[PDB]
Amino acid sequence: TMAGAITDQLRRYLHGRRRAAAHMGSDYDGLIADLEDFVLGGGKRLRPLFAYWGWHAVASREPDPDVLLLFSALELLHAWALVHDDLIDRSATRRGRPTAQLRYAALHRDRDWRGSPDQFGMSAAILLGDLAQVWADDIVSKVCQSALAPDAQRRVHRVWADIRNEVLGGQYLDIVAEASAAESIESAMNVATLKTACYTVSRPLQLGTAAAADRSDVAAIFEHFGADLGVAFQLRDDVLGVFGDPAVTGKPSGDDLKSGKRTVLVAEAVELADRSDPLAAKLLRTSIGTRLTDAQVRELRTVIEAVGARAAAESRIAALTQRALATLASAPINATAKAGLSELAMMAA
Amino acid sequence: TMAGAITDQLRRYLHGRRRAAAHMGSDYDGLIADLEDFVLGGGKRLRPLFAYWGWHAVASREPDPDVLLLFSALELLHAWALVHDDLIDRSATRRGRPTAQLRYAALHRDRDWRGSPDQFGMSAAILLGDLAQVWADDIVSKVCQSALAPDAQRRVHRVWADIRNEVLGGQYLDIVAEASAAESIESAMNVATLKTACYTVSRPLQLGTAAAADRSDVAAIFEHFGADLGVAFQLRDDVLGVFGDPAVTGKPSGDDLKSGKRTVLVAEAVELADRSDPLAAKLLRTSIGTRLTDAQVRELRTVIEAVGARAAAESRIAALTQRALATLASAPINATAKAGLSELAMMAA
Ligand SMILES: [Mg+2]
Repeated sequence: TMAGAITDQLRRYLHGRRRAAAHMGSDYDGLIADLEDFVLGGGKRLRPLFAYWGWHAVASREPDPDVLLLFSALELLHAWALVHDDLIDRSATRRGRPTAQLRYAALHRDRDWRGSPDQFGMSAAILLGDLAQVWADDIVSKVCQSALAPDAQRRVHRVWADIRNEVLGGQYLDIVAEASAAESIESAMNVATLKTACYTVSRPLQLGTAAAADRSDVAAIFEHFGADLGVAFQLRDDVLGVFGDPAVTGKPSGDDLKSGKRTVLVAEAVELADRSDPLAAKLLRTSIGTRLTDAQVRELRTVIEAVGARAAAESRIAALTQRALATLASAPINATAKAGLSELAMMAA
Repeated sequence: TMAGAITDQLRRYLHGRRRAAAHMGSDYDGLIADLEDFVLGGGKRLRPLFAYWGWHAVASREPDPDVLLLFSALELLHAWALVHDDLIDRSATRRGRPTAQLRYAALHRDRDWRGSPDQFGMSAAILLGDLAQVWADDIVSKVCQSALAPDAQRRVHRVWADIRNEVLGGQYLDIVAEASAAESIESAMNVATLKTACYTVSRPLQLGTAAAADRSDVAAIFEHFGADLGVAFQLRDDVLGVFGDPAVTGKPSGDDLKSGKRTVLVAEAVELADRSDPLAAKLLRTSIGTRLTDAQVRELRTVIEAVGARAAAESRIAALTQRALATLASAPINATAKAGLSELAMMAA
């Protein structure tokens, strides 16, 4: 499959960088090995696949192996995003396994090392995320020099600068929204647009289009396609974060309410409750982002259901997915890319 | 001066990126403004100046303004290193001014925001350092495509990949050495070579040489030059970190011992004490990295001086600086670069 060919390019790149850095000792080599296990650990490779279909949409032939490596840089970049995300969220586990700060703090305590184990774990986690960022970037620099004409080089860099600027802005806007208790739907839609629409769908699509051809028409359509599908992805995640199966999602029931996320679903519930039951709106406003018992959480989830927020989210997802498919159907791109992107928009739900 | 022209290129670059990111709101704009304030806050511009003399050594003409912007990328990269360093060290101030995590925790309290102000400060500081890194790299990508021939592009990327790989390895090796109580002079020499020799002198020099010409002979000589002068810089800092006047250094008296650093000075003191005062060696071994009173610190400083570690460090600094100037005198480079590098090696030492 295409995800495996993209992943194999990344495995060979990481293996080469690791070997070339072996003179720095076995401790740094162990950190690189940790990065290999996290990045290559397995997944759908959603963002590199969006880059492929963006290339397929405006290209005739298949990309060179080095261009597949360019698409894989989005996977290495995502490791940077997730590792620093786990520090910002103070998450203990990811996919059932301990986060980086916990793995290195436990290593500190197993070795009977001195100083604070938790300080070492956070410091090592910062550096682990930093390494993924500089190496994901080094891929783009290396592939641009070796496999791309200078015009494709300039188009690729401008997408690469935007996607890293937008995911950093999205991260900061999110912690500001949670700290300031931003209630509005517009605030949550802004974060979802930067974090999910731009970072996961639109900009990956434009990376493959930029590497293939000078098609500003298609890049603008993919931005409109990603703005609808990306928000649909976020709302699905928000619904699952409140009402989903914990054994499936990996997070407890009502986790978003537990953690105090400022989702569109939450913002929509406060707005609907303002019109239907002001006392339910006051319950939501004073409970979100606080330490909630299991009973308080079940009550908040039911109130979100009672005022129609979940039903409103489901129709949002249906409408956005339908328009995104309509934008895809009438796009001046190869029909084979229209099939794979409708496939991917469904395989990724 | 040359530092001002380099700084002006960075200020104009940062102003452009800030304006182009204005659509992301006033909160993210305040983070970028804080980045401008920190990077442009003032300094020697030591690392961009090393890059200039590396260019001057093998070039005929002066660099174009865009190449000065390439040299300024080292200053933006240094903000990434310092911001994340302040998090790794849990430092509260830097040169008398609060660190990033403290500035953003104060913003959180000023706004009466929700959650932990210190957790917000650490998260914002992580993102701030991440932003400096991606924008420092966006400079290198932008200048390479627009102002450099493809061969110079490839030489510049190789140095850019090495300097960020080596400062990350030096950071991890340092926290591992402190946590594992690495006593050897070799371990401290390895960290000082990566953190100071490579990162501050050698690689910046090679960045300017790479941007100017294909001179493998000069790049290898600057590596030998930086390996001596860079360690001499660190040994001077280590002596000042233990014996320096707080009015001159700006740091407390005996700060390195208070902070528990694994310096060559401390490593050499343990080795010298093993020969002359074995019980003083045990006092050093069991006190470095612990909570020390002001009397314990004064006691350790006197022991370090008594066993001759301070005098050994002074002769190391003298020998390394003398050999570095001898390597500079016999280098196949322009004599004007030989003068500026001897002057630059003096203004810093
Ligand atoms: Mg680049």
